[PDB]
Amino acid sequence: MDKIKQLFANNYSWAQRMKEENQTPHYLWIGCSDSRVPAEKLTNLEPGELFVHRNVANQVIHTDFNCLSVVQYAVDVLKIEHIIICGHTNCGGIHAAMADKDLGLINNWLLHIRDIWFKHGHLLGKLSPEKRADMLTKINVAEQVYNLGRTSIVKSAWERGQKLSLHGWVFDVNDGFLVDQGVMATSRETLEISYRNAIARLSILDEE
Amino acid sequence: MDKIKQLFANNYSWAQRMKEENQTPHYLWIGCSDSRVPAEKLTNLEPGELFVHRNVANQVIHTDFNCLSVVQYAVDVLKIEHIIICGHTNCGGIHAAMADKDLGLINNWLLHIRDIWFKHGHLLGKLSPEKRADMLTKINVAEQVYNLGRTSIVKSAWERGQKLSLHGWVFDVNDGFLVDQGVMATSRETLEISYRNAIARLSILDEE
Amino acid sequence: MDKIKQLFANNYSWAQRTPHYLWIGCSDSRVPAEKLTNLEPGELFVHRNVANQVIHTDFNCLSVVQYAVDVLKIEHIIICGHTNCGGIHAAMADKDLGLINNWLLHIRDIWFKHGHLLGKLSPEKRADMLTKINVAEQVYNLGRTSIVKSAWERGQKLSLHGWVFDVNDGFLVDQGVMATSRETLEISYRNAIARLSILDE
Amino acid sequence: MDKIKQLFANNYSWAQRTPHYLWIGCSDSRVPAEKLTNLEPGELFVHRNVANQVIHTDFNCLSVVQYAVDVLKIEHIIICGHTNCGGIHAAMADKDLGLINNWLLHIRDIWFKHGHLLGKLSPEKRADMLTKINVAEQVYNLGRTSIVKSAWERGQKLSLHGWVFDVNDGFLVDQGVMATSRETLEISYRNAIARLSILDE
Ligand SMILES: [Zn+2]
Ligand SMILES: [Zn+2]
Ligand SMILES: [Zn+2]
Ligand SMILES: [Zn+2]
Repeated sequence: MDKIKQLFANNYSWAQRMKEENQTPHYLWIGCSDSRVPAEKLTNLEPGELFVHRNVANQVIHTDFNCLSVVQYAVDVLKIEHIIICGHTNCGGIHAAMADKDLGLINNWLLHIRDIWFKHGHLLGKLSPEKRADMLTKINVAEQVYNLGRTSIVKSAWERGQKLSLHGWVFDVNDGFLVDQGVMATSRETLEISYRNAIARLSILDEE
Repeated sequence: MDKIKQLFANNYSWAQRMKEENQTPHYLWIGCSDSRVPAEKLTNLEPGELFVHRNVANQVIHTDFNCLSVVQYAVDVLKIEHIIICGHTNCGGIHAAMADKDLGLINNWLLHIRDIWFKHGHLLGKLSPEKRADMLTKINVAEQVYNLGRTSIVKSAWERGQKLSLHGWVFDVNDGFLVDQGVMATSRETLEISYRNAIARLSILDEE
Repeated sequence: MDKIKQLFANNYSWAQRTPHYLWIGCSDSRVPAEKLTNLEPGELFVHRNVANQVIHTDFNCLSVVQYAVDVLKIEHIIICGHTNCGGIHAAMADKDLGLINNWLLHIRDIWFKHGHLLGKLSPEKRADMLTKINVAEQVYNLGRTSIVKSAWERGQKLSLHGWVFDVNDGFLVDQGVMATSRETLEISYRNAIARLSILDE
Repeated sequence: MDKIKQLFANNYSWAQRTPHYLWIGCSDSRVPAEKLTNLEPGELFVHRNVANQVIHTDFNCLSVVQYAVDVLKIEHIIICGHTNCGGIHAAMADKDLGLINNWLLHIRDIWFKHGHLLGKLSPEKRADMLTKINVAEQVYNLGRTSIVKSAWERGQKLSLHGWVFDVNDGFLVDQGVMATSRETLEISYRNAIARLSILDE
């Protein structure tokens, strides 16, 4: 089929063109499989400085062997000092989590997002229906940071004095800016005050 | 810390610069977390046309919920027609699989590569030690295609008449070309003749 | 050694001297399901793990549910908790135990969910209250899997149960969440929590 | 219903009327480990799954091994196969069964590994030969996990066993792979396969 022939052609000419014209990783990036812009473009860094895992809806699920293997290898073997969870606006995973459809094996993966919805129902309830998905994309990032900070791998690193920070941002495609959701942890105590403040701030609604 | 401030700065100016100057996915790409060049650069395609999963040593393990969820969502929900496994030269995963070190949780993930080594030991044995890792990177791609073609998700798609092809390439950083290892499957019967021919071809060695 | 050498002797002298239920229990529990229920061998198809969990994304537990439901054609799935559960007590403590703590974070989330109720309770009875609440929550999880909802969708007969076995008196006690469809899952789950919230002196 | 309503009655009238081993068995098997070994309740810490597997990357089975080895401090791990195994027969057939076939591909790889041996054998005895070979291979897998090799490394006492329970005569039969260290794992694994390769008339 033509699409495969086109990759071979696109590849051959790209390599030829790069030649005509003319590394330790420092971050573990946990992003979404349906994110559109690659992390190296968005952050403008050189090849090799990101070690990358991508899964549906940028989740850190307590018992995933694939993501947890990557986090252990990055922290214990490669000695990386910053883990970043990046969500994004118009996320297909989040919309699929709020819809009522049965999609098969993938719905099982998305049930973790539905539990987060009910945790903040009284707030989201006194919000007009059409604004809820944007608030939930924000709250999901805050809860995944809270999850990463509770793993045995991260808590044990903090306990033995290893320097490690956790960050939770949203990539806003409408202006290309990364927006800080306010949960930033360098320890167990900072994880709690920071998580609690962020939710209280997120809970004062526009009177409209 | 400065590295985080530098991402914020790099992001703000990239977004400003893109503005100063100025989508259905078609492939599922299964590549390696330590690959250096992103798939969208290497293949020269526009944002959104690849749905992407990245794990250590580009594996399709029979029972991984993360990778299998992605493959089911791509095939059954998004209707993608081509799955590509891309290995690469100087792969850190493959070298870590051949070394004798205990690295922790990650070694468990790499035990699947060691089983492939023993399957082709008589060939690899009559090869000089220093050339074995390159032959194994090639043979791993051939065996992962063989694995993807045996999953319940792929065999059931073929059985119900859905068009789907599987490909196994190696990205050679030394010339930027993608090299076909010779296993290409559009059905169960083509998977077997093709896999068997490829191994027999890979087994005639340089007399030197 | 000795402990093993003995094992063979026991067996050697012991040798001289279609299942209808899928049972999901705890690796701790000491009385086998077969014993406390008094069933014939081969009647039960069995999975056991730490704190009797149905985690949304576990390939081991999910495979067993699909094989049971789709290939063997079983009509009842039972989740059984128990008092003095090691998994539960481990989840309420603050110790770090390694890889297993990750498996146990699912229980700690359930604790926060019912904090006001548990917080106007006496300290010495809170763990028993959590063991009861856990069972209610795992049945709620089993009823939300794609494998179980698809069987209901297509009209297959399947029922879900959540009980607590008390070692003290040996009696199974029904916790009140019982589902034969998605709507019965909601109503019984909600009624169950409200009853738990009426507290006695 | 009826089947359940009965279950409670049995239990209700039944109620009237530190573990030292980790046991990994098959979800099929019908005689509990506790019965065929004749041990006291609480002595065994139990995990059961389809075809008694130790897959390199299973979080459920690995969690249990770590909790058992690192927190409870158990010194023996036993893998038990059995004759007339449903998982094994399912792996040798060509049918598609759904999600479970993915779990079973690990057995089919083992079959190809010993094809010449099995190919100059009579068709009617090949499955029994594969059941024996599977047990040998899963012990070999358990002995290569990071959790088990790290315990050996640091000097902790731990032994691995691989047996086959024959329903016909009720006797456990040792398949010959027995490991107390990594070197004893290699030698006994190799000797075991060579014996299997001497065939009788
Ligand atoms: Zn997304
Ligand atoms: Zn690699
Ligand atoms: Zn328990
Ligand atoms: Zn069996």
